[PDB]
Amino acid sequence: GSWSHPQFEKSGSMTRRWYLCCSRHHLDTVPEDSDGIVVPVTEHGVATLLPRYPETYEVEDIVDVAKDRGLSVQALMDFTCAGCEHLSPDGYPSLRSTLDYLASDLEVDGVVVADPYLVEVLATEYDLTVVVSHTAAVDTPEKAWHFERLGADVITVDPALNSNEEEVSAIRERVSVELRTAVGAITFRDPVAFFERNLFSHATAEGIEVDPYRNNPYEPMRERVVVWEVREELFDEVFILASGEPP
Amino acid sequence: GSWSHPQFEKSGSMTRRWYLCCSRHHLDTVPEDSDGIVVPVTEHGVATLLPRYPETYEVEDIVDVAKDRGLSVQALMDFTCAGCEHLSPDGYPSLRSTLDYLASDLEVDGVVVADPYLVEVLATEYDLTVVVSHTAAVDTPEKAWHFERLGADVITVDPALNSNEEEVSAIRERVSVELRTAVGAITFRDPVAFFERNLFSHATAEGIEVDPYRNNPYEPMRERVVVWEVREELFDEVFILASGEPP
Ligand SMILES: [Zn+2]
Repeated sequence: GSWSHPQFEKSGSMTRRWYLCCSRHHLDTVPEDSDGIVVPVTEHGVATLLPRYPETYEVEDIVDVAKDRGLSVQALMDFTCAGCEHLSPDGYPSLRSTLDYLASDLEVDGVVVADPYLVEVLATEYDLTVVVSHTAAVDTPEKAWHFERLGADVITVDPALNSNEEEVSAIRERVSVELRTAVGAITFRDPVAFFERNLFSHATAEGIEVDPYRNNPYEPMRERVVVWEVREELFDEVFILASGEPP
Repeated sequence: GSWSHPQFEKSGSMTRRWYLCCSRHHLDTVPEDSDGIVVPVTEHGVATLLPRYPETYEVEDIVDVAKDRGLSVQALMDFTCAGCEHLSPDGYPSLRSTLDYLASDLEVDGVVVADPYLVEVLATEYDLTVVVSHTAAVDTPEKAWHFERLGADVITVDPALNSNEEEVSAIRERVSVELRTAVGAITFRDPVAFFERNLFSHATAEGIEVDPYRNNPYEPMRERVVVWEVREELFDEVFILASGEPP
């Protein structure tokens, strides 16, 4: 009620499940009972290594239909490098313009980021869920604590910790944020992932194609260290990247 | 001799010591018995975080005088990100032009790099010492083995290992390269170093100034995790970054 209309009314720890969605068609495969989807906002910079990245008109279609189906929506904007953007006076207005787009145009519920500066700006100036991506390689209590202090609401651990009770427990002892695990994700223990994710961060942001067989120098270098196993009971949230056939 | 001039003539495990040199004046403080200096080649991209970076005309002066004094010389070109350079057809010729400059104009003895692609090109096409920088964050036998396979001659461990006999030993069991330790360097365990080194990699390469008090967003975030302690007996080479007052 209200002060002139008095009213008396009377009357969450299940694992929350998020699915990557890279296309309008991919959305149809998300399980009906899922809590939300994570959608790459390609042109703003994505470090996560994917089979395909949606164009802006696709993102907007995905988000509309997902909300119709009652799914929460997070934007994946987890670039690990933005070049010299932060050094120019234009950098801050450009960043705020991008976050306004996410918050007020797309109207996402949260944002999955890696860059500590974005964590800080999002937490300070917006009212979105701030999720630290696994591409930030948070693998220690110390790293988790600093991301919490900058304003993270949720921290995705590096996938190397996905079955590690001792190390996840050490992080829980230190921070109060929710912890997420990414399934089908590459661990920073991979010898070249750091560099390859920097490359895709720029490719997506700048609209420069990366073709696995033509111009990615990291593609022939190794078998990527993907982590498929997980102990879900250690985590508050599960984020499924690869669910089946690639989009 | 030679086949027509027959000749009979008759008749190294001490720790090798390298010093960072950021200016012509800094060179005068290098100990006389040092094995070599490491000089940032700023305009080609440096991730190591320094008080000052020499301009190209300074680099050439430093290298000349260092050779006069019988010091070996390595170029520090350890950027962790080159943006989209590798994606364009121009990228490979640009890279070879840069390495030709190091090999044939400056005539350095070696190059300290982070990018796995540069390791591979340097080892395949040139006859320089290929040193993996501590900014590549090699902290495991697995990571060391992949950099060796790509062609590293020397691997600088992540500074978190500088006093860790067990972990350095595990790396030695796996690889045959020389191992270097960096003293006065930041460990990748630092919560934001990854991102800050990406930023400086671009700033130096692109000639965009970074002022600690005006436009580095990572500067106010934390006390950097610098490693000062070392167990030199674990390493083949010692690289001193900070020797005294900053250049
Ligand atoms: Zn970059």
